[PDB]
Amino acid sequence: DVHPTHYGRVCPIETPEGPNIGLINSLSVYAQTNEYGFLETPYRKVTDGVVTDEIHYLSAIEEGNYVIAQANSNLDEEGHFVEDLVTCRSKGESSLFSRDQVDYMDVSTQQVVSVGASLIPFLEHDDANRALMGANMQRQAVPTLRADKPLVGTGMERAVAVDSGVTAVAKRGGVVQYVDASRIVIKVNEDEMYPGEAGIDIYNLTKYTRSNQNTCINQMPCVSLGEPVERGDVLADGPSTDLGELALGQNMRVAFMPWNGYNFEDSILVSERVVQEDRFTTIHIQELACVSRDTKLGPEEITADIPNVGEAALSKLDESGIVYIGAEVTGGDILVGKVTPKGETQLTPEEKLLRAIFGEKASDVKDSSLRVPNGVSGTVIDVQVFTRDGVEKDKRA
Amino acid sequence: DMIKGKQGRFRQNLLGKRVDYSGRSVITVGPYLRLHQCGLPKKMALELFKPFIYGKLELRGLATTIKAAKKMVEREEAVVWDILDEVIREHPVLLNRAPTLHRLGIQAFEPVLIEGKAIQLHPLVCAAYNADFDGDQMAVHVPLTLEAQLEARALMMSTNNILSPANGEPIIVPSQDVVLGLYYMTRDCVNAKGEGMVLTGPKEAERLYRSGLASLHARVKVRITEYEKDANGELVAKTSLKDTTVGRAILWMIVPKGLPYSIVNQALGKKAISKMLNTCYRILGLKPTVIFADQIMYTGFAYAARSGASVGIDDMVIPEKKHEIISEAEAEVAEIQEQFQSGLVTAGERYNKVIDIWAAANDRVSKAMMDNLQTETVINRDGQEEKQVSFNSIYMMADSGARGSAAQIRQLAGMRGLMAKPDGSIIETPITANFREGLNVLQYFISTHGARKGLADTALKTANSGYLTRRLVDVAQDLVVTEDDCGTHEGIMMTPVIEGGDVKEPLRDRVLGRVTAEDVLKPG
Amino acid sequence: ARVTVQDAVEKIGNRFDLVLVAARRARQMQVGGKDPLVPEENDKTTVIALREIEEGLINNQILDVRERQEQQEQEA
Amino acid sequence: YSYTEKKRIRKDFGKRPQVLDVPYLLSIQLDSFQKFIEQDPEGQYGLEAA
Amino acid sequence: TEFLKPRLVDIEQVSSTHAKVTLEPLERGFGHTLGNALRRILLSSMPGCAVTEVEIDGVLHEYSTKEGVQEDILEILLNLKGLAVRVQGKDEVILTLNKSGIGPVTAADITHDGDVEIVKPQHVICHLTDENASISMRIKVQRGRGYVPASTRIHSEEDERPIGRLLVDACYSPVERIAYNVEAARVEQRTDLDKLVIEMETNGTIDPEEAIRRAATILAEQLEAFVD
Amino acid sequence: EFLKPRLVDIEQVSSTHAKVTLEPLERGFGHTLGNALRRILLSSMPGCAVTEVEIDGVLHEYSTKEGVQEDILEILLNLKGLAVRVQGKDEVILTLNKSGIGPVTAADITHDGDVEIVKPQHVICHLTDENASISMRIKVQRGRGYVPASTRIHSEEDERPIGRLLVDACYSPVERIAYNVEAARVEQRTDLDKLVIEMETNGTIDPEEAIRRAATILAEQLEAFVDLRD
Amino acid sequence: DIVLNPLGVPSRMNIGQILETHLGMAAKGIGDKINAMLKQQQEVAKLREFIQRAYDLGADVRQKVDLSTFSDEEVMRLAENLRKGMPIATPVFDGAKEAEIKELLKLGDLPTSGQIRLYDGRTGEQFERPVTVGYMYMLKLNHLVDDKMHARSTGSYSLVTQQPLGGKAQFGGQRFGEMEVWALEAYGAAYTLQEMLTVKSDDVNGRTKMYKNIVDGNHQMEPGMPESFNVLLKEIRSLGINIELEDE
RNA sequence: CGGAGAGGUA
Repeated sequence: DVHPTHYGRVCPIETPEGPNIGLINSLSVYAQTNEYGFLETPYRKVTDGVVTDEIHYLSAIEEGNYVIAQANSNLDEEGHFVEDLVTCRSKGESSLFSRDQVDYMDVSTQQVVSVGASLIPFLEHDDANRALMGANMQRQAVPTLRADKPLVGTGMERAVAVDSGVTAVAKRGGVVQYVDASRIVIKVNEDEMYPGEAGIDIYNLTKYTRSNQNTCINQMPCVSLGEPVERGDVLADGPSTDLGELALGQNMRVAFMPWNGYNFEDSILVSERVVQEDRFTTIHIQELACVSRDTKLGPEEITADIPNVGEAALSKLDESGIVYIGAEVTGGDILVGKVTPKGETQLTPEEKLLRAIFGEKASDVKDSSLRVPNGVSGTVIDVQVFTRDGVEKDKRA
Repeated sequence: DMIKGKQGRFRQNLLGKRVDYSGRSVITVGPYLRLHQCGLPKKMALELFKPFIYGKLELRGLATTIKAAKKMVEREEAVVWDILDEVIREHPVLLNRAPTLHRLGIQAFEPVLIEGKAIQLHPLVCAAYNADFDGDQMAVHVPLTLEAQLEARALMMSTNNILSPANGEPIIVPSQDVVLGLYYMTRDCVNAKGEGMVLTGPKEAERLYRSGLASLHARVKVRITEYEKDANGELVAKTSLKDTTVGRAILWMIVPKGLPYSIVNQALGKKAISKMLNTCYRILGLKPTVIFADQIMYTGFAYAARSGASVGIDDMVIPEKKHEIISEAEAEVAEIQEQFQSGLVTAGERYNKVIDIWAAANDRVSKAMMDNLQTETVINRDGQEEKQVSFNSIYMMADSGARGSAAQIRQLAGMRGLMAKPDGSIIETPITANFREGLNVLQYFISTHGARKGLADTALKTANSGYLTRRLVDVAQDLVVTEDDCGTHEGIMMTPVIEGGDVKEPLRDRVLGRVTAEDVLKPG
Repeated sequence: ARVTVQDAVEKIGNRFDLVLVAARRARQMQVGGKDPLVPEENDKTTVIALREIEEGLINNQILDVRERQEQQEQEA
Repeated sequence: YSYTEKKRIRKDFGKRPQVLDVPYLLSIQLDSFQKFIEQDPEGQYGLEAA
Repeated sequence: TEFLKPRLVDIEQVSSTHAKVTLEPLERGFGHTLGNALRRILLSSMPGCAVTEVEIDGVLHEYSTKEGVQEDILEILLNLKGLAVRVQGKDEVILTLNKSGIGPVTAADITHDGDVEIVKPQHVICHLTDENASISMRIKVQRGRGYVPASTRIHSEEDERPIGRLLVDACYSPVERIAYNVEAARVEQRTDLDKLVIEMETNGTIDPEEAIRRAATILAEQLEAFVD
Repeated sequence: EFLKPRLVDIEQVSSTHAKVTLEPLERGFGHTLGNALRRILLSSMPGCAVTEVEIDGVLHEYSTKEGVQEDILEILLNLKGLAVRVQGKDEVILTLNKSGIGPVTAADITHDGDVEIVKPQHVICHLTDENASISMRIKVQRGRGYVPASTRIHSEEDERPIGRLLVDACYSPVERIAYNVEAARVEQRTDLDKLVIEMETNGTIDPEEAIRRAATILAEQLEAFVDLRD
Repeated sequence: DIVLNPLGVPSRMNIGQILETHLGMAAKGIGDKINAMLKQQQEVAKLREFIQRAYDLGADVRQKVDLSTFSDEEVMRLAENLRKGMPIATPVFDGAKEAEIKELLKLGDLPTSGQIRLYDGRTGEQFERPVTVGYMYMLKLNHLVDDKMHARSTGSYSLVTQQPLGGKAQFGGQRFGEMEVWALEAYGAAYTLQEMLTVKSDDVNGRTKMYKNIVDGNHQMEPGMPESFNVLLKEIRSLGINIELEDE
């Protein structure tokens, strides 16, 4: 359960719903660690009746001694409360205190949520539990075919997009000398140029690389030729990001009415138009790692000639036994022509009789090819070959 | 040690008894399936009945071997669709929820082959399954021998299992959507198009409403012919003129013969529809009951759709005097706390005083909100304004018992207010903000404590309930009714439980379903 | 087609030995030994046996005399 | 202001001026690892202390 | 392209009233569109013959019993709605229900005009007991479309008949039950097809199949000028 | 007794948007005919759409060409919105070849005499290099409704050519259909209504021919109901 | 695009999604107006003034307006990116009031209640009351239905405990846990327990012969001698303990 | 693949 000292240090409303709710918190937006290791929250210092823009990072125990006004205090002039009586918190409990007795102010109205929870709009209208499911489902969103900004947002989308590394941010300002689907080349401004000639700045963009959740991540160059850029702006939108704004899902037209019972509990009815627009359409990337092994019967070889297979399976492969990049395959088709040298030619008479009767090929090498697992399909987009020294570099390598 | 591992004899309990001829998939709602049907994806069926399909294919001569059957099914030719329709003509399937906490947790259905990739569960059964539609996945099994199939049909199917095996009473009650549709359609108004005329049975009620000439709601005299069970089981057709509403007659079309009209009048709530289904079961039987349930589901959904009952933000109503009552509450607590600093009240004293003040304020706010709801719509008859059941969608939304309660719609428009703090004690200052209005940062922070506490409580109670079910099953499982009568005139005194002045439960409820141990006499 | 078991419940009040006897009836018209006594609607043998027992055509006495019959022919 | 900003301004309804912008949201990891791997002229966290 | 036409319509009739007309297959979205257009045609506007104005032996009343019959005016008003009358001549014709003596006053007691047929042989409309055992109703049977309340006509006519001549609602539509359902069908790979099944019940003047087919003819002729 | 609805002025708000009105419509036919026509139009109208795309340089959907500012995926997603019509034959192969910098638009496509680009400012992609040149072959064919990426591959048993790009073909020429029933005044009788249909289409079908097609399909459907075969 | 059950709102308390719907309706209405003017090719001054009005909406809100941006090109691109609605930034506990949302609805020329009367495209009759329609930001969670379907009749077989397990080319069966056995037990369900434990779960010979019987065209199973029973019988017998098969 | 340890979901 949440102690009343988690205010502005960890998010009270974001935590997994499994057997470890409350054990796994998320850091607040403004929270940070002190040199010792205890957490602190920024707070505006209130001089006597003036709330200075100066910030002090009050510690967990430091918050206890002091009295802190709520982030919803209304301030005019140079930082004076419009209220002689202001909501405050001294030990974790609320109170109403004199405007000239407060010690500190919350720097922001949003300084008590995680980044996951901060994005939810109208958070002040949901159930705490329900908004907790909402925050936990924020994370589980998958990047759609296009990034679509949320028409109703919180304004932290830009901060999250920039701070996370999925966004190619312009390191040094300049004018974009070159834009392409893979590279961005910035002719850096001379005032930011270094002694000698550091010349241009090149941002190579990750394009269709498997994330750890098998979700495709790629970066779209949002800028165009000759567009001036300054330090700290977006050169290319990452996955689930549009114009430097975090774009988790997509905006749908919605009508709230129990249309012919197809919305019974929380079930949602979708228009065929959504499928037409290919929105909410997701790319997913699998990895099928085929490793050649060194065995006691012979070191395994990656070859394009596989026994006991037809020409159709071989027709998607190159001469090196690896499928073409860009071929449409389905569960069962051969990707990598792995064969294990069958150094053991002696077998039971049953096996020999079966292979003779069934008409299967008999060789001193056994098939080991990695076929597409049944249930997955798609198009091959990457082939990576890892070859340690001492092994010949084949054509694909 | 090989005698016993965990949890015992390995092959009769955990671990882990995974079984073939079964599947698992997320569930969607199909409001067109009849109560004995479940919508099952075509691929799921095709891979659940491959042996039966092979048998049929080689039976028709369409395949000469298992290899030909494999090719024939994998090529997805149009012929296998007829084969699968044949093997699924009436072959039922068993759906079980991932946790089965009561007997109904597994039930049979007739599978209807559907497009998609989710199991279309009957909407009215999901309440019995104690499931929802949130990504939770149901599991299908196929009782695949004849005798298992008949065990499924006679016992497993939801048609034969409609009452809870815990207290009797139907478990197949309309829950949230169809009940909203019925509550809307059976409501009355004080003035609408089509008011006052006389119509030849519900025939003309349907004809006139579906013309859009007469509103669904109108004080209308209709000559209805209702059937009553009398004598040794005969039906008497009593025809009389009844003061009803057009929608109520249209609904009366649903109810089969042999039921009174005392059920399909009045605004139908969830308890009212519970009563209707219970009476139908206890008066006609099961077949009229199942047909009535399916038809009333269809009609409730259809007229919920035609209603367009929608939830916005102007529908939820903020009482005009809520802030006034609040400000009175702060004035009172200010006086009390001034006495506290005056040393006039002890800590517990003013604590309880403030708690009572805020409870009274919450009660007043809820009363004002509900008073605003109950007659939010006022309509003239021929010049004078009249109250009547509010057209307000949020009022039907919970008054029908669709979803929510007076507490929940009380905490949306009015304050959810007082709640517990860490150490489980009530906060001095309630959550004075609604959800239609905003929540202050500290208010939401405080509210989060309760939600976290509830979620932890939920997880722990799920685990402990599983354990308790286990121990009780272990202690009770070796107990089977095996004799019809032992002649034991011994019994128990069995009385209506009454605490204080209030009778908590009626002896009428208890006595039902028991057998007397003596011959009861009259009280005189 | 009839998938509800109320008539079979009324005919056989136990409605549980009902399952066993209907299952046997289904078992031996599914495999040779007897043939359906009710017109087939492309139905599985389960429901044709159920419709047989609904009509009062199949009852415990009738089924047991019928089965003892097929034995005294199969020894003969 | 920002060039990316001026491309699509997302309208705000905030009514309290935001003193102190949102800090770098990975400051915890960067702070930890820089404290761990930097040089220390004294006994302070990192390889120097070890 | 190619279009899928829904051949092989099946029909199931109960008496000459209760028709279940099943048809398969209709393609996606066409089933319910056809159903709704048909029901609107059948309900809202079809030619028919119904009673418009009636004669009360005394003053017109809606809240008093019949003068000399222990049955109410409302119940005869309701019975005459269900009267199955088919006018083969000019539209607005007088019908005389003059029956004396005790017994159940039914359709047969009304005179026959020779162009006004009563396909309903027995339809109870009154019950005469010995108070005077005589009833004399002068009613108008007229042709119209759909359904017409009496209020609409009485407001539309500046001339009012003398008290005793009371305007009665007209059930012009020969079909009294109209309902339609669309259930999932299946043809080969596609399982998005839908069967359309329509349940209709007539007053008995015309066969339900004839009513629905002439309604379809009406709509097709409505579309005669828009088809190549 | 029943009059017959007649075509009256079919105004053109734009190429995409048009109003078609039917003046002499009897009582109880306004909303009925409106729903009829709207359902027919949104449900079943012939339309020309892109199905197969063959970009010279790239090997698959997710492989991005050098020189362009857009992924091949986004190029396909723009190709979906290509407003094209063919009326001389059912299936045609458009060809596009453009080099140099600038926005490659639909107008640059090498059009035949039987193919019309009713939206000749449709930005296909952006070429951002002088050396880079884009070479497209786009298959445009007639169809109805929506054909998601799962079916024509069964008409060929896998795409034997590699580098072929498969696109969800949305043949629906219309995107908005709305009907309004308004009290029409004419000397004949007293109660008749204008049926005014707003139709936003992709500019590839004439409103007159569209309504005619819808009516013909509806008449073919009502053929069975006029004459019940049993 | 989307129809949502209005039952989930008044019970699960998340009326925030309704406010999101209304505000998104207003935003997409502003987007529709700006898109219309783009198609109308209105003067750049018209776009500037309308956008300034839209951003100026609300009291005490600090967002600052043009003209500080470039006169034409930046304004043109801003409108072009805004033709699909105004992205609205709402601080979580410092956000928009209902009055401001309604003001945006007026500026969008759309109903002040966020409610406009639909017509059911199925029937084509307006619903008896107006309903709530807007724009909602929806997230496709990673729980995809393709990732959740798995079904089998045959396939992978394990050792020690004979039951379908492992692999994703054909994933194993469902854990027929003791709770399911108990649910069968509470019912008179007896046989289905026998198949789900004996003949289609563990015994390989029984599974093979029973699959053969089904392929033969008949749903066949014979109780006979339960194989697990025989195994446990021999197992106890090896303990020098004889198990008698006495019948009651 | 037999059973334990860990994250995530429901």
